[PDB]
Amino acid sequence: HMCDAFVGTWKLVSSENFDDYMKEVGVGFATRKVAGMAKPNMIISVNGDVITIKSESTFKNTEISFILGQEFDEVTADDRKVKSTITLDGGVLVHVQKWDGKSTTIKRKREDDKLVVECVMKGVTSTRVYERA
Ligand SMILES: C=CC[C@]1(C(C)C)C(=O)NC(=O)N(Cc2ccc(OC)cc2)C1=O
Repeated sequence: HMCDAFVGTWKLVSSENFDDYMKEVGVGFATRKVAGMAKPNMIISVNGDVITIKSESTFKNTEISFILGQEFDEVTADDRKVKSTITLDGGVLVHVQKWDGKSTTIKRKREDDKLVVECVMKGVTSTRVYERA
């Protein structure tokens, strides 16, 4: 019953400062424009110890499967090759991505009927709000 309140199919309903987050990450102009238009669905499931997070959009479809605390390699939607570790910290999924001596952290938390995604690169935060599909 690890992550029960996260499981399901979620749709993006609002975003703030995502262009600036992507700039801070190093995403180029054309990818920022197309990625910024997307309205992804996030599909989260659990089977034993394995959590799967899929994102489906008109930009890119991605999927990661992982065990909490256990590093894995990830190719991100913007085509970075990163090493990722996801943990549960006080009920928040905390996803750290490392590449090229850089780091970004993505936090996913349940707040009311929303799943709130906070993405941080250095001093820049973007907040993306999802609702059940
Ligand atoms: C539904 C997924 C969740 C999440 C979130 C940002 C981590 C999101 O809400 N929206 C997305 O587009 N992506 C994809 C993404 C990630 C990084 C990019 O450039 C740095 C560009 C596009 C995601 O991975």
